[PDB]
This record gives sequence, C-alpha cells and structure tokens, in this order.
Amino acid sequence: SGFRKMAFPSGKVEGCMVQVTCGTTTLNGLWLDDVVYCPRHVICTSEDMLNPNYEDLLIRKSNHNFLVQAGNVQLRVIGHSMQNCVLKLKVDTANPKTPKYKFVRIQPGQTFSVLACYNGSPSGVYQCAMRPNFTIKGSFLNGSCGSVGFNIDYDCVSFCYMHHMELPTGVHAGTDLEGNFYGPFVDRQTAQAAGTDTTITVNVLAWLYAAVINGDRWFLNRFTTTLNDFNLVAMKYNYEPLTQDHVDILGPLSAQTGIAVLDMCASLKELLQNGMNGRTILGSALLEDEFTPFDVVRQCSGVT
Amino acid sequence: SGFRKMAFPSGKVEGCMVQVTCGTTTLNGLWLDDVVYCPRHVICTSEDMLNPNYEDLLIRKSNHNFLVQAGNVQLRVIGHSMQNCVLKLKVDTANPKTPKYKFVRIQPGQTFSVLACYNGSPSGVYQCAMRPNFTIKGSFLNGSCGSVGFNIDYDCVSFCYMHHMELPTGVHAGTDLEGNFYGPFVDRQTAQAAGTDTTITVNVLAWLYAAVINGDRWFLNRFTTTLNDFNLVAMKYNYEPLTQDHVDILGPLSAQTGIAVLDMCASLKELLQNGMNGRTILGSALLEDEFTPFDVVRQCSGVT
Ligand SMILES: *[C@@H](Cl)C(=O)N(c1ccc(-c2ccccc2)cc1)[C@@H](C(=O)N[C@@H](C)c1ccccc1)c1cccnc1
Ligand SMILES: *[C@H](Cl)C(=O)N(c1ccc(-c2ccccc2)cc1)[C@@H](C(=O)N[C@@H](C)c1ccccc1)c1cccnc1
Repeated sequence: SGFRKMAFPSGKVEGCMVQVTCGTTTLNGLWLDDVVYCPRHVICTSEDMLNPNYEDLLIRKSNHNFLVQAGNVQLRVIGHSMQNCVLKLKVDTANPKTPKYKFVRIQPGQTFSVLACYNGSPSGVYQCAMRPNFTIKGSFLNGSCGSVGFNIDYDCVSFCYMHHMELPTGVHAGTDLEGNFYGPFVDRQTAQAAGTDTTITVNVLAWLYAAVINGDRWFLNRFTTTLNDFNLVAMKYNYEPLTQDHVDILGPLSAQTGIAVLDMCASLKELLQNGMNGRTILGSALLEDEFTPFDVVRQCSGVT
Repeated sequence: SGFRKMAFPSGKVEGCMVQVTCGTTTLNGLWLDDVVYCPRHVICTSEDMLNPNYEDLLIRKSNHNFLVQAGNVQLRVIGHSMQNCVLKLKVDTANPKTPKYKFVRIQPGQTFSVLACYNGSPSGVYQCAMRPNFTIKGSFLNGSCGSVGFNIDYDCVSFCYMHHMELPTGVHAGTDLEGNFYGPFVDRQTAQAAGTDTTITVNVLAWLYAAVINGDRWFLNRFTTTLNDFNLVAMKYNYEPLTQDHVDILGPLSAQTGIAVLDMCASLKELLQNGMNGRTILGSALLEDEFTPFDVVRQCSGVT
C-alpha cells in the first residue's frame, strides 16, 4: 500500500556524470563510451547570450579549450562536434561504467526520472512529466544544466532529456540527447514563453485508479459518461482530450479495479465540476497528472 | 527554481542490496563488509505469524538454511545471529561495493530516502519522513521487507530504517539497523495502531520559506505572533509545539528571506484558521510537512 512520486534507481546514471568546463563556464556532461554530451551554451560568454552564432563561436574553440573531469581524473578531448543544441566531446577513454543505453525522444505527458547534478556530482533524484506545452516543472538551480532525464527498462537506460535552461515562469526547458529542444525554445537569452499547459487527462485517471487500489474510493460515483460528453467537460477545464488509445492504455487498471474507464471519467467530471469539498485523494487536495498508467501499474505490481 | 520531493542518489545503496531466502520466504538484505542484515521474520512460516518465539525458531536454523544471493553470486553463510529484530548473516566475502556507512537512529520529523526493493533488486527511490507517531507513509508491496532508508552526507551513507511490515491503515513500520523498532510495534500479526499523528510544524515553516524563495508569497500577512500564542493555535490543529531550537534551526531561511520566524508563524496561524481558500502553495492545495529546514536549504543552495 501507499503511493509516492517514485524515481528509478539512479546508480547507472550516476556513473556517467562528468563536469565540463569551457573557459569560465562550468556545467554537467554525460559520458557514454568515448563521447561526452553537454549543452552547447557552455561555449558562450556574457557578451554572446542575446543572439549567439554557435557555428562561429565553436570555430574559435579547440579540443584543449574543453576541460572534462570525472571525479578527479581529467579526460582528454580528441574531438568536438555540435549536433543541434548539444556539444559532443570525443575523449580518448571509453567510460568503463557505460550502461546499456538508448536515446529516446519522449512524448508530452510521459514521465521520467531526473538526476539533478552540480559540478558533475549527482545531488538528487526526482520524477517529472513532460508537460503538454513541452516544459518540465523541475527543481534545478544555477549549474544544473547538463543534468539528464531517463527511464530504465530492465538493464537499458533510455535517456530522454538534457536540462538546458530555466524560463521566466520558473519552468524548465531542454533537449533530447540528439540536441533537439522539446517545444519551441531556443538556447539564447530572449523572450520565450511556453504555450498554455493542459492537464494530462489519462494520467489523472491512472492516479484515480491508484487511489481506488489504495482504498480511497469516495469520489467514485453512480454515473457513467461518453468520450464525447467527457471531452466537452474536459476542454472547459483545460484537460487534454481523451482518446480510445487512452481508454485502451488504462485497461490493466480497469481490469484490476473492476471499474470501467467511462465510469472513472464520470467521477472525474464531478470532481472537476464540484471540486473535492476539502477532502484528499492519495494525500493530495488537487488532481495529480504526473503519473502514467505504467507508473501506476509499476508502483502497484512491484517491477524491479 | 521549483521544488520537488527529491531523493538522494541511490547508487551507493544499490550495490549493497541482496536477496535472502530461508525456507520458503524470500526478502531483501543489506550487505556491508562481510555481514548481511535482514528482518528476522524471514525465519518464520504461516503457522507462526500470530506469536513467534524467534529464539526457538532460530535454534531450528543452521548457516546452510540461509541462501544469500547478490545478483547471480551465491554468498556462503559462515555465521548467524539475531540482534533485536534483525538477523545478521556472516558471509565469507566482504562486499567490494561497501560504501562508507554509519547506522543512525533518526528522530521523528526527520526525512530520509527509501530504496524500494523486491528479490534483492532495486525498484524505485522516494523521500519519506519519520512521522511523530513513528510510522512512515511509504510505498511498499509484498516482498519490500528489508528495503532500507538512508541519508547521504558526501560519500557517507547513514542507514536509518529497515522496512519490516505494513500496518492495518497501510502505513509502514520498521527498525533501525540495530533492529530496534521505531515506535511501539512488534514483528507479529497482532492488532497494532500508530496512535495520533501530528503535523511537523518546523517542516511546514521550512516549506513556507521554500515557497517564498520560489516567489509564492500571497499567504504572507501583516501580523506577527509569539511562541506561546502560536503554540496555543498549533495544539488546536494537532501541530507539534514549536521550540526555540526549531526557531534557531530556521535561521538560514529566515536570513535568506529577510522574514522573521515569528512573522512566518503568524502566516501559518491564519492559513490554519482560514484554510487556503482553494489556492495553492508550491503546487499543493495543503500544507506540506515532509521537508526539513535542511531539505529546503539543500534544494535551495545546491548541495551534492
Ligand atoms: C514483507 Cl517482504 C511483506 O511482504 N509483508 C510481511 C511482513 C511481515 C511478515 C511476518 C511477520 C511476522 C512473522 C512472519 C511474517 C510477513 C509479511 C507484508 C506485511 O507487512 N503484511 C502485514 C499485514 C503483516 C504484518 C505482520 C505479519 C504478517 C503480515 C507487507 C506488505 C506490503 C508492504 N510491506 C510489507
Ligand atoms: C545552467 Cl548550468 C544554468 O545555471 N542556467 C543557464 C542556462 C543557459 C545559459 C545560456 C544560454 C544561452 C547562452 C549562454 C548561456 C546560461 C545559464 C540557468 C538559466 O537558465 N538562467 C536563465 C534565466 C537563462 C536563460 C537563457 C540564457 C541565460 C540564462 C538555470 C538556472 C536555474 C535552473 N536551470 C538553469
């Protein structure tokens, strides 16, 4: 019993964090095989934040301008390239602790674990969702850039996010491990705002199924609903539209609870139209949307 | 910016988790140097849950009745003893991945990280508080027993919790690493209640300081209060009484924000007396009490 914001174990990712310094700037890199990945803004200075020409700036740099440090050991940069918004530093030593890994581009509403790092040293781990507007609501200070987001399938670490910057709201933006930013953001000091963020409907439904599995059954109602009718109520409360793919994805929890998806949807509508009257579901006074149906199945089936 | 329930990196603890089997029962053990620690209930069977005489049960066991498995390696048990509610299995090989560690008995209201394990394999990591009533509100399934709670100071792992059981309300109970239970609980199937759990007042104040630091300031009011005055209101809402030591402990956040502690108390008082009016602080619709002043400082200063 119980339901917590649970991260994956971070050990495999800890062994891959290094410190990358270029001139004055210090930020975290990810060391896999004989390559270190980090944010390309590491090569900027203050004069160049409003509109850097990275191509130009990168040309003014040589291999020896990049100091890479893993623990106390200094690694030798024998190459450097830029892939979209990431710098790839080629080093003469493959990481002995390189896990089985993939790079994946995740979809909005999916979750991952963040290993928040400073000076190449892991500081903490937490679970995050990629918001519909392609930001993440993380917890990151100055120096956190290069910190990575990941999911672990058995032995394979799937890297899906690299932290690049904080926005005016205080939300965070970043890229996949191929340097492509999630959303419409750019690595420069300019006016950037995220779009309207919606609530991940399928995630709230999964969390409600988790509540039932944990005995919090009050919100359950005597009414059912239809996709069309629910989706009309959803648009009003800035909830993402629910698809049959979402209905199909929730099947495992429906079968374990004996509660059909559309009956769960009808209970959400009432919580949306009538509020929670001051009660709490799974310790929260608001509807949570950062848990996927998989996250819920995992935290209720005990996957290791 | 941002504020999340953040766990410590779990890598150091991952390398210490093993699988302990005695007869039919499998659970998790902690392998440090040449000793494996696990819950003594591993030696029990179904007929013996209501009132086991462990001394007696243990006498029916020899070294070879204990299977310890770390990954695929089977370790050889060369000794066994019982310390309070933990079994200590002596093995012939010291753990090569043993971190610098201590065993600590933590105070109520303190926090720690849990590495939830099944079959000796890490599954997930999350942050918990030891409740005033000496339970924890965790997320553990069958097979979780022997999973541990810890804090990491630099390279030093302080083990403070081993999971032993789930109580009727589905909160969890366990021991320190000397096998002394937190609270009045015993390792048998009897009826055990936690009694009244209060809110950790000092942690709520810390969290409020976290909010201010993150720009959430609506709840700040034009009042101050006194310790006595505040505590009279705290007792009414089952908040732990605030001491001068708690006041001293909040000094960093106080100095950082330039908001005096007693002024923050007066703001808590109104929130308690008036509720939050359906507003939120740091993405929550209720007052959070599972972050310590240290957790807050750490998350708002960048410790690794
Ligand atoms: C831990 Cl691997 C587990 O699956 N248990 C559990 C704990 C303790 C015992 C036990 C105690 C004394 C003698 C023999 C065996 C057995 C199983 C789960 C659990 O605590 N069930 C509770 C209801 C229980 C308490 C006391 C005795 C028996 C059962 C458990 C389940 C979920 C999360 N954590 C632990
Ligand atoms: C990352 Cl180590 C960091 O401390 N930054 C940061 C990000 C990006 C840049 C940058 C961008 C383009 C050219 C040069 C440098 C510098 C610093 C923090 C940050 O994002 N500050 C924001 C306001 C910023 C955005 C864009 C440009 C400059 C600054 C930061 C702070 C807190 C959490 N994460 C990141």
